[PDB]
Order: sequence, then structure tokens, then C-alpha cells
Amino acid sequence: SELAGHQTSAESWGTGRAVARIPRVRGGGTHRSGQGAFGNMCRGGRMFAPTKTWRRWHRRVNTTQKRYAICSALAASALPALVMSKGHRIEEVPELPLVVEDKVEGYKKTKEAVLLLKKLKAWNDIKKVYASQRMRAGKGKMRNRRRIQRRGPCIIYNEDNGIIKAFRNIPGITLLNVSKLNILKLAPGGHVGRFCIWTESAFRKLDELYGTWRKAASLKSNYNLPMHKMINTDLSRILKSPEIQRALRAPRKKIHRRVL
Amino acid sequence: APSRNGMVLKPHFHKDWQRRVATWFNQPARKIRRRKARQAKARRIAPRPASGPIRPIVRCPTVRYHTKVRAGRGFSLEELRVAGIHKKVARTIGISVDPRRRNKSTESLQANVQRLKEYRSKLILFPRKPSAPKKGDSSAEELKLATQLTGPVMPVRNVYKKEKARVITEEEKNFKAFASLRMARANARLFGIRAKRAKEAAEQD
Amino acid sequence: MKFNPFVTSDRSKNRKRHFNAPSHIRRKIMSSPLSKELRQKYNVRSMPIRKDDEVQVVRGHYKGQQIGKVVQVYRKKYVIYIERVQREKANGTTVHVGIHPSKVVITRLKLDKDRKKILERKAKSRQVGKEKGK
RNA sequence: GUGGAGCCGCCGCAGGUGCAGAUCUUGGUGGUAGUAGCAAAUAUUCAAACGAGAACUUUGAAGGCCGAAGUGGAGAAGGG
RNA sequence: GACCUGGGUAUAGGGGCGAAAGACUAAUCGAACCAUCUAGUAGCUGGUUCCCUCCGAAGUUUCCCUCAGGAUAGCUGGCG
RNA sequence: GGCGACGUCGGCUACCCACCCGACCCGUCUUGAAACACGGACCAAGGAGUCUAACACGUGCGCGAGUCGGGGGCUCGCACGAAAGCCGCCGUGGCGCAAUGAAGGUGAAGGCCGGCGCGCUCGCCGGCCGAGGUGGGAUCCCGAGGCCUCUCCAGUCCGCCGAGGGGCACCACCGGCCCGUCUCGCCCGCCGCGCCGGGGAGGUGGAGCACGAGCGCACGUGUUAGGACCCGAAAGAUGGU
RNA sequence: CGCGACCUCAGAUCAGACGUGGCGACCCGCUGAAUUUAAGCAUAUUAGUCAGCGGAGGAAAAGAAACUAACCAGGAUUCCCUCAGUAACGGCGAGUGAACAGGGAAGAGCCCAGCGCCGAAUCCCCGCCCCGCGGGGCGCGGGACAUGUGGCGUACGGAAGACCCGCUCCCCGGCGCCGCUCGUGGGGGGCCCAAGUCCUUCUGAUCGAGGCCCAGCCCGUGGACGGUGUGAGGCCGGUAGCGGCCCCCGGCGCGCGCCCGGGUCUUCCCGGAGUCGGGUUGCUUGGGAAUGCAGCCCAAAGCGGGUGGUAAACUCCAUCUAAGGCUAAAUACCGGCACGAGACCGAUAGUCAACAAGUACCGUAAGGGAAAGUUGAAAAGAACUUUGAAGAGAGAGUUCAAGAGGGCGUGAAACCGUUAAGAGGUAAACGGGUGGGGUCCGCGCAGUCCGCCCGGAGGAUUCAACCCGGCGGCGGGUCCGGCCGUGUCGGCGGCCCGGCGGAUCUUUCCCGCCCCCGGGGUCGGCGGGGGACCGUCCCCCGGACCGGCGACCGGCCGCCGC
RNA sequence: CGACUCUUAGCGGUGGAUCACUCGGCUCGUGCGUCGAUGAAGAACGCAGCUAGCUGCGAGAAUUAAUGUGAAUUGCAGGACACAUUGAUCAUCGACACUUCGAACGCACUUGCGGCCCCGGGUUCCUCCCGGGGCUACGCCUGUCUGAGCGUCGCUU
Ligand SMILES: [Mg+2]
Ligand SMILES: [Mg+2]
Ligand SMILES: [Mg+2]
Ligand SMILES: [Mg+2]
Ligand SMILES: [Mg+2]
Ligand SMILES: [Mg+2]
Ligand SMILES: [Mg+2]
Ligand SMILES: [Mg+2]
Repeated sequence: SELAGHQTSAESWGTGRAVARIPRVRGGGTHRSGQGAFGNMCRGGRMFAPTKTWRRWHRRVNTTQKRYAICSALAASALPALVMSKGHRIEEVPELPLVVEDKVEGYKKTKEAVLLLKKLKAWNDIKKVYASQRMRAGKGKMRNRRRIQRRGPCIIYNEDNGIIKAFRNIPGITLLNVSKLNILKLAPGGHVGRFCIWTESAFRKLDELYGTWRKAASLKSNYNLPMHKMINTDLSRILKSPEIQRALRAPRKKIHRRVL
Repeated sequence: APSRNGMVLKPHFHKDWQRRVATWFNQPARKIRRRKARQAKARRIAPRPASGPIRPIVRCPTVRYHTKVRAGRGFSLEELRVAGIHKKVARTIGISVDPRRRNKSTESLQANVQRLKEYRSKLILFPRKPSAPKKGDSSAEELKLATQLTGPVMPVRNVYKKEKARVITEEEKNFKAFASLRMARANARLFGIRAKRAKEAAEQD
Repeated sequence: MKFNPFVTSDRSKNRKRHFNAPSHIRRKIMSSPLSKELRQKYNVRSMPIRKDDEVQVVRGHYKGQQIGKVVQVYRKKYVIYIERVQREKANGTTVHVGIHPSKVVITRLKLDKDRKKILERKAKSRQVGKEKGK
């Protein structure tokens, strides 16, 4: 709210005079002559606790949680259960960490870009974005965002040689550098497992950018990949293992209902 | 108005603080603004090093900070005397000059004379027309770059000594104690009093 | 995608310049496509319509197979009038219903000194673009 | 059934977050009610005319009032 | 007749003017009116917007310019 | 096991009506309101616990004796990008890792063994380990013994087990340690022998030590300063008409 | 008496210039409250803020130490993070509250009076010309300023003058022109891809479907907007170190103009007064035996003076040089001109104002101050007939629609009219329980079991049983070929044509030096480099296991469809 | 029976909620950062063929010129279509113009009264005779002209 909404003379009538004790505008003549002025009740008054522009808008996240979240978002882009359960039709696609050769980075014409996604069998996700060419529900249209759209695949590269030019016309698609990854682009909506197409030179920098567990990363000064709370993580194998069921008593599979 | 166990607080908001509020919404837009002012200046002085002149070695004053080495304001006008370059020619070749600076240690003097001869060592001037007074050939095989960054000779280099390993010798492991400090502290605070008591004893006659 | 930071994208500020345009901007915005005989011959996609060009309407209640000259160009109401398409009132006095020039095909232009130069300039600006395709 | 161009489910996010009251704010509508009322300064009547249409307009005739410190004749300020 | 009155002119807010009534100062006067400080302050009145489930009070102690208010212990709930 | 058609069968809600029974008008302060207490003629829309700073505790997450770039810088000029990523001799600094006294200032490790100075209430040297001891203490370990179709020969298993052992965290107590003070006392050292320095033994004051738990981020609750849940004065001041 | 020179002053519609007033968000100088808080109220707080007054500028103010410090010292101003809610102030209550270190952003320094030297070597105005544009410069000639002091060199970091020493001739502005420019200098105008394809829905399509094996077309162009409804291709535009057109700039190189610099030694010169400081008073400050400012009285010195945060005397030491001046950048910007955006509001909201809004209206004035968006795709805005004096109707007509008819989208509630049903002396309404009537729905109406298996009665087709061929799958195996995982080593292999790291080592390696007697001595070392060693990650055989969500072939078992 | 009343519903009124729309706000950021005596801001009055407001203007008045653009403006008429003339319209905007008041400037503010100079016509006029034009505010700076002083002198008398 722009300033005071109190740019209006108003004092109460206070005394008797059989009207409520809200402040009234002064003068006469006009319609706005004894009407109730400012207060969060009144037509033309001032809103309750007007918003200030020094609300805390921006939030901090410390760096080793931002890196935790972006190691957790690449690893879920490599599991076919997780990446299909987000929406990306990856049914016809080959080997799930899709990498391609470094020739693709020097494409400059988007006809060379469309048939790549047809030959990788990744065009069918783009055709799912064309079906999601809806328009916005609600009042967001007059705040200039009328068209909603699906996010498709993201292509993560290094050494931009035209790859940004060949793909930026294809709808719902995203490019990002393998040096500077974005959790806002890898996990749209806060949900994990976005379909990603990689490149050879991109897919080989991840071992020097986040490290393995044996060596710390070289392109980040003091970062090593986070440790794992569970080693074995499929408990239908653990609970069926001979060491456990040698120790388990017996199942008590009766019911023993209430005796009348 | 208070309650159970908490702090007793003095918030400084008893004044009209909402007209004097500063919101850093332009602080992205001023960072890209002062980057562009560095870039458009770096090519305006195009061969000259960015971040300007060479700065001197300076030890910080206090008990807290006199272990460390800091870039300074300029050279004291006696370094330029001893290194042998004129003070009105020093700032036009790229040497920051501070005429109000004293060097009351010989050790801190000669480190900046050596710093200044090492600058003039790895400096290449450009002639107006190729006449070259006190100057030689073509520009050092075209000077290997154009512009340097964040310091001519990296002003901190706050280095520390080796002092490999000694054998604990006799009278080193014997004397130099905590009692050396407590006898030294009482000799500081009783020096002026005892010298008064020497004057009283000599006037006995 | 728009990349210039000096041209808008909002509905409120494009609708304001469209309805409050000057009358020389407003002829550039009342343009019309050409026919297939005429863009194979002048190799230009579209032109601003003027007073005596002859037109077949392509959409609406009146569609196709009636070549007819235009007769009046309301720029204030973004509307051209064509010599054949008309409408009877209750009075019995027939008047022209007006249609929009993007719903309109020019099948023969009107050539003067200046319409020749504009077609020549709009054509040369295309084979320069064909020479970028090396 | 009306209506004529937008809308919703799920997982997270964010609030100018849900009304019966504040002699609340603004707008609308009742009942009272076809009610109170249209009663200060004496008074109207006949015929006619024009008009779709006359207690009130006009015109004639009668009867009255103001009664020259005027309900008459002109002005100043004010109005425009 | 210390008469009634027009226009002109003078005096202005803790000021004016008053044959004095705290009268009068633009329907406002035991301190005008306009705008701002200002959304001033109130231990004091009024109001405080959806559902279901579970638990559930106190009006007593001690101190306070304290007595229509607080602080403190008791009573409660929530988390373990 | 039986019965029933073209108007009859079944059905319920914001349908109407009838009868029996029960039933005072809500909100609100209050010991008590149906009140001869106040607000409410009716209807629609609006309408009151917000944000910001500080602090406390709870909870979730990351790292962990550390932790955090928040302020800068770097990246090609990109819509989204007022984002994201990076720095590391950019960690300066903040908070924590050490307390204590007004200050000068000082500043947290003990127990077992052997030897000798009058083993003299006082002590000194050396080794060995090394955060004391007592009482409870989840868990764990050992466990005599015992438990199955014929008796003597042996090994995994399993469950019961009196008792014993090592005892986490935490609680209570005793002892010690550091800083301030107090009483009592003797000894030791010399960048120089003094109106010097250091030590002891007892009792006490401290928000201390006794093998560290913090930091950053998010949320919830509580309190405070701000117009501060909303509305309300009689006023005071400044400058004008 | 007069004449003249000056000195102090007057007049002019004298020649030529300048100042006034507006805006005021940000900045500078003043001046200045009270609400409020303290649960009262006086100091305090609010607050040196609001209001008042005066000045600017695109920034302004500040700014090159009469500084900080107290140790190995830093080195103009402003700004940011910290210092820090800290030292300090306070009915020591409520409350208030800096600075220096340190890390950054930006960085830039200078000038005069005085002191002396130089024949006033200086400046202003007018007259004509060398040469000139868009006018100001050197020159030629008088009238002034000025010795009561213009100009040159000169500044506290020292300066000057003279010897001697070793070097050097430079710079600035104008003048055309040629070449660029870092997002690729800025301004303006005019242009640049691809479906209007076939069928179909509709008032009208921008809908629905469809495009052979090149994926119907374009795409560095799928921002947005108008378009008879939802459009990459219909049309603006958008993309593009895209083109072409005109205009305006920052700096090459011909002619002006301006031209001795440094070093050592010697001699000589050297600084701002009613100011500092003190006393007192009032305000201000965190500034406390007085931080700053001001009035008044007193009033300096020159080995002086200020400061060194507890008044005072002595002493030593540190530090700066006051009472004159200028100065870019980093910083501020709720007014102006042009913009771009949004997790914002959507006509009682958002500015008071989406509209003929600071308007209508009100007050003598100061001043107060609204309400009010939407027919339709297009007016196609209802011709004509008839009733009435007209308003108003009945027809007719336009339109997808008048059930959109000129405040006309949608059209709620309160309230009213009328119709239909029902009912009625305990005002009405209500809760529980039934009954009756009405509306409506469901089944379909004495006609609703649905699937499974079995034995039946006739009808029609073809696997299976079992084997042969077959591709695919599951499972298990010597883990065979490939595979890795953990320690244990070696070839120290690649370490010198290997990575990372190390407050490991090497004064016999290497680069300029410091210490004593041109050299010598490791004679003790400084900063920089080299390779030795430890701790980790890369290749080959050796060994241990495991064949793990790492697998392919081989033969087996039993599925499987053809 | 008929009215009156009550409750439901159908339809019509009264009313303008709701939803949908948005050439407006609001907030943030960026570039620039510019008024005036050569007459500003603001105010008054006037200007169209039919014009009240708003908006745009200034007696050249709903705009002239110039350059770009290239056939309209539009509620209705009227008139130029010519554009190998100069060309409608619109934008731009550098050339010209810009009534009265206002710092507001001859004095006043009552459209009041002047005072000098020049030019046209009347007394061929100097001496308060119609019209046109120019000048006439205050402070202040440098210079010029005039000259005040029992101010300080000099030569003279
Ligand atoms: Mg909605
Ligand atoms: Mg906008
Ligand atoms: Mg009650
Ligand atoms: Mg409305
Ligand atoms: Mg209705
Ligand atoms: Mg200006
Ligand atoms: Mg013109
Ligand atoms: Mg005249």
C-alpha cells in the first residue's frame, strides 16, 4: 500500500448524536461528507496492517544442503521408477542415463535438434508438452502469464557451441551447464526425478565436480559426496536373510475373537 | 508486562524508524553496475594493470594485528629515494606514493625497496615514438597478455618461517620461565618508585 | 522468445498501444496477405491495404469467390469496406458491413510511384536473408 | 433450468485466510402508511375562447383586498 | 437621546473587543476555525469470522501510590 | 412358505399440513439474564491477532570442535537470470571452544608402585598408567543347574536359569581442580637481592573444570519494542485563515 | 580668488553584463516542539526529529591530518560488513549510545597569502586589420586596473640561488581526413521465415481430426498482442556480431602555440591573531573535572602551538602544524523525463481519481472533496401497420440470442405483484415422533437372480494329450571366457616425459644479498626455485574371496507364443 | 363460498451482489537527471463549418514551416486528387510565431493616468492634438560622463 491511506481529514463525532464513533470526513456538499473514513471496516478506509515492502522475501540455505539436494536430484534422474513416476514418458528410450556424444554441442539449426529427440526416442515427451498447451486458470492471466506448460527433458552440457541455439525453440525443454546446476531446474515443483539428456563431456565432469567417495571434489574446494546412512536398503532381503529368521520366534497368526 | 525467565531486552525502536529504513533491493543491480564500471575502465586503461598501482608492504598496528602484513597506501618518499626513482615520476609509471608515511625500522624499509626494484624489473614501458631512454627492444615478445588482475605483485604473501627441529639444550630447558614474566612485570611497575627512593637515600649527608 | 529488454510482453501495455496508435502506425497494422499468384510474382508476403485494391474475403459470413474492390478504409475502427458486401437495414437503405483486413486477400494491387518502391524494398530484404543461409 | 469463456482435481508453496452482532462501514429495501400532512395574513363567482383534456391559463362581467409609513413607482448592495 | 442606521476603516486566538453577562469574535467560545505532528494515549466500554476429537480451570498466597491493573506461587495444557 | 398390473409399488430430502410431547431471544459483561440490563428493523458486499527486530524453549535438516558468506568478488552480453553456480592466503568477523576479579591481573589431571630426608600433623625422586570413589542403573557378558521315542558314548542349536561380572545416560553423595577473599604458617628462585617473584595448609564467594556440542537454516509457541487484534477520548503542540 | 592632483562620496532611461521566482524526492545552513514513554510527574524520552525559514546541484556535503595510535605501528574523504547494542551517558530509572584496529567498494591529488628574486615581465576595455567558419585566439594602436603589489618560479612531502656531475629535447589545444567502437557508440525512419491445405463442429473460427518411410511447413523466429472463441505459420511483431537510409560523437596525421630536466655539495630562506588559549554562561554530545558550538569578559607564544579520552604541578617521549583555498570516483534519490518487470489489487479492491477527477459540489477563506467501468462479432439501434394527444402498447422486423432494446453482459438477497397447492382463535417459528397430501425419482409393473462347475438334448468348429521346428523369457551350475570388491604386497613401475597435499627433510643443489679479516671463510643466515621423504589416486603378473541391483556365450531343467 | 393472513413453488418486478473481463493503479528495478528576465511555474481569457466539457493550442490560435511517411479525415457536410509538381493523413520537430496576468518591469491596478524618441497622415512643429513603433522596475558589478567636499595637498592670488 502506497503511503498512508489516511490522506483524508477525519475526526470522530465522539459525543452523542446517535452514530457510531468511527471518524467521519469533514465538510459538506459532496457525498463524501459524513462517511466513515479510515479504519479496516470502511469503504475508502485503510486496510488492516498494510503490507510493507521490507517483509523478509529472500531465504538462506547453507551451501552443503544445496549441494546435498543436487546430489539427491541427479541420482533420482537415473532410476526409471522415479523418472517415469513424475510424468516423462521414457518407455521407448534406451539406457536411462542418456548420454550422447559431444558433436551435439555444435548443432546450430533446430531441424538437427528435433530428429535427435526422435532418434533418441525422447520426442514423445515433447509431444506430451504440446498436449499440455493449456491456458491459465484464475487471475494470473491479467498478471501476464496466460499459458501453462509442461517441463520436458533437460539437456546438460558444457562448452556451449550452439547447443543453446538449437534447443531454445523446442517447447518445454531446458538447458543448463554441468558446471552451474540448478535445483529449480532439476527438481521442478520440489519433486525429484526429471528426465535429463547428458553429453559425454558433461557426464565426465561430474566425477571431478562432486568427487567420488574416495576423493574429494576438485572443482569445489572442500566438498566430498555425502555419506550414506544405509548400505543395504531392500528389507525384503534383510528380513528374509538366514541370520534374521534364525533369531525370530514364530509368527502368531491366530485371531482369537471375543468369546460370547 | 514481562513474564517468567527470559532476557531483559532494550530494543532501539522508540524513534521514527520506518521513514529511515534501507531495503537492499537494488543490491543485485548495483553489483552488475559496478562490474560494468570495472570492465569499461579496464579497457580504457587497456594495457595498464587493473586495480591500478603497486601498493607497499604494511604491518598492521595493534597488539591484535601486528603479526600480519597488509597492502598500504603508497611508498614513503624515502623508498623512492633509495630505490632511485623520482616522486613525480613514480605515480605516472604506476607506483602509489604516500608522502606522509614514516619508516622507523630498517627491516620494513628494505622490503619495500626490494618490492619496488622487483616491480621495475618486471615492468615494460611503452614509448611515444620509439626513442627508448632507459628502455630496450620490442615489448617483451608482446608482453604475454594485456592486463593483470587484483594486484601487481599479490600484496599479502604473509609468510612464516621454517625453523626445522632443535635439540632441547641445557639452560634453555632450565631458566626461561613464567617467573621471568612475573619478575619482569614487577620491575616495570616498581621502576619509577625505587628511583625516587634512591634520591631520598643519597640526601642523608 | 523475446530477448530485447526494451520491448514489452504485457497484455495491458500492448493493448494500449494498439488502440491508441497514430494513424501512420495504424496502416502498418492493417496489413493483408497477398494471393498465391501475386506472392509467386512479387515474392512478398503481405502489404498494407489501400483504397482501390481488389479483394476476396476469406473468413466470416461472406467467404470466397467474389473478387471486389475495397472502397473505404476506417482506420479508427480498423475496418475496410468492400464494394459488393453490404447489408440491408430495416429502413431499406443498404449499407456496407465492415470487415478486418487480416481476413482479406488482395488479388490485384494498385500501383503508383510509391507502391512500386515499397514492394521493391520488401522484396530485396528477403534475398539478403536467403544469403545468410550459406 | 438460465448463462455465454473460461475452469478444476492431486503433491508441495504462499497469504489482505471463512462473519450475525462492533449505537460497525457502504449500498439497497421494508413495516409504520396511502398515514402524519398539503389550516398565519377576510374571497371568490358567471360566461366565453384556445385546447385531447380547465377549480387554477387568458378575456370580459360582478364581488372583494392592499389603501399613498402600499401588495403602488424607481434605486443601492447582492444576483447574473 | 449614553438615539437608530448604511457603506468605509482599525484591532485576531492565551489574542482581540467587552456600560462586565466569562458576554461576543461567521448557527462554533470558561479559549475560534483549517491543515499537520497523528493511526497521539486509555489499567476503560464495544466487537473479534470453519468443523470435529481429546484434556481442562481460577476467583487464593506474597509484593506494588496497590484496591476495575500487574508481578509471584497455586490451578491447566502441551512436549517429552 | 405365501401374497400383488397399467395405477399402482417403493423412496427421501430446506415441500405443505395435522396431531402428541418438549420448548422464553440471541450476542454480551456478570455471583447470577427470558429479563422492567445493554447492542440487534431487514438484506448484500467490506470488516478485526499482521509484519519487522530481538530473545527464550520445543521440533525437523545439514555439518560438527567447529560452523556460517549474510558483505564483497568471479563467470559471455542473454527470456525465465533481482535466480543459480563458484571463491578459501576472500573466514576479516560473528557465535562456540575458559573461567574469574572492581581492577592490577591470574588462569582448570589425578590415582597405583618403590626409595629416602627426625615416613617429622609436614614431605621429595622415579616408574607405571591416567578424568577419582561410593550407591542405584536400561543394555550386554559369564553362568552352576535344568529341559526331548531304549539304555553308555559327543558336537552346533534352542529356551528356562539361582548367582556373578563390566557398568551407558542420569540422579544423590564424598574427594579433587581453577579464580576471588580470609585465617595460619614455613620454604624456594634470581635479567640482579627488594616497602622482590613463586609455593603451602585450612574455610569460604563464582553464571567455573572434571575427555567438547556448537553453529547455520527452517518451523511452531511465548514475551517484548514498533500504529501492533480492531474502533473510541477530554487533551497538548506547530503553522495558518 | 583660481587652477590641478588625489582621497572619500553622489547622480544617470550612461556602455556592457549579472541577481530575483518556481520545483524541493535526495543534499546543505539554521530554527525547533508537543503528543508519547517513564504505568503518576518535573531531568530524561520522543528528538535535534515534525512543522517554520533560507540555499543549491545531477548529485550534494566531506576531503589531502593542528589524524589514529602506544607497536615490528598505521596514513585524505565518502560508502559497506564488522567493531556493537560495545566503552560510555541516565530520577545509573525508563531508556540512550559512538570510535579506533580489521575486511572490502572507489581510489588522486593539489593551490595561494607570506618569504625573497625578476626594469609590472600581468590584466581589462575600445579602434582597425593577417586569418577564419558556428567565434574566440597570439599580433598592430590608445584609454583604464595596478607599487596600498598584477604576473613568473614557490608550499612545509621542503624551497631557492650558485658551483660541479652525468643526460635530454618535449608537450598541449584547435584542423581536415583515414581506421575503429567490446556487447559490439547513441538517435530516427522504413523492411526481412513458415498452412490461410483437406474433412468437420459453429452466428463466426483461432475447435476436433488428418498429412507415405523423413516424419505435413518454418524455427538463432513456440515472447506477446489485435484478430466474429482458445493461432508458431492470417496480420504487427519477436529471433538474428541481420541488411540497407539519414544524423550526431571519444581518440591517427599536415600548420598554431609552449619548451631544460635530474644528482650531490654548499650558502640562504621558511608561513595564516580579536585567532589559539582561559574564565563564565546557554545549548549540544556516549564524551563522563565540560565532545562540539555560540555569546561575553580576558587575551597569547615563537626549541612555539595543538593533541595524547580523570582536573592539577614537574619531567621525558610520541605525534601533527591550526586560525586561507580547490578537488573526480565509490554514496543518496517516495519530485521530474523515458522505461522494464511482478507468487500484487481487480471497480465497497488498487492512487482521492480505470470514466469530461483534484472535476461536480461545499465553505468568506484557509481548505474539504465524491459518485460514476461492461448492448453486440457488427448498429444490424426496431422500416412499416394499428390504438392513444403523447408517454406507452399490439404486431412486424434485425440478431446465435431483445429471455442482450441505447447505466442494455451475468442478474443474488431483502421487498413486492400474481398464479398454483395447502392451512388458519392461544403472535410466529422451533426440537423429537409419526400420519396425511403434493412434487419428483427409481424399478415395471401378481414377469426379474447373476456368474461357477457337473450330468443332460440336438447343432457347429478346432486345439490340446504327446513329439518335431522355433524365437523369447525364468531359474540353478565349474564362475569358463569377460567382472569387480576389500585389505596384503611387489615391479618405486608411470614418480625425471604422475596427480593432490604436507608449520617433513637437504647450511654438501641453485638465484641477489647480510657478517669479519680486490678476494677468502659456511663464516651464521633472508626471500624464490629444484628433488628427497611421508599420507592419499593411475598401469602389469602374483594372491584371498564374492560372482553380489555388473554381465554375454556355453550345456541343463522346466515355461512360452508362432 | 369470497376476502384477509401464513408457508412453499412457477413467472414477472424492485434491486445491483456474484462471476468473467481490464487502455487503471500499486510496488520494485534501470537509464537520464533538463526551469526562468531571451519572461518560468501557475492563473486568466480566447481559438473549430456545425463545439459544452476534456484534450490541443495563442489573433498564424483544434495549429504554420521544415524532414520522415505515402492516401486518408470521418458524427455530418464541404472542397482540393493532383502523389514523373509541393504529397492527403499521421508522426517527428531543429525553422517561425507565441493575447493578458504572473519574479512581472513607467506609476497604479480602478483594461486608470502617463513621460521621452522616431514614423504616417492635420495646425507642414516646436508649446499635454489621431494611429503605429521603441524606450521608461529594483538591487548590483566593471568602465564612462557629469561634480560634491572649512577631506589631504601643490602651484598661484
Ligand atoms: Mg475463480
Ligand atoms: Mg504494468
Ligand atoms: Mg442473554
Ligand atoms: Mg458498482
Ligand atoms: Mg426472481
Ligand atoms: Mg538544474
Ligand atoms: Mg506543418
Ligand atoms: Mg508607443
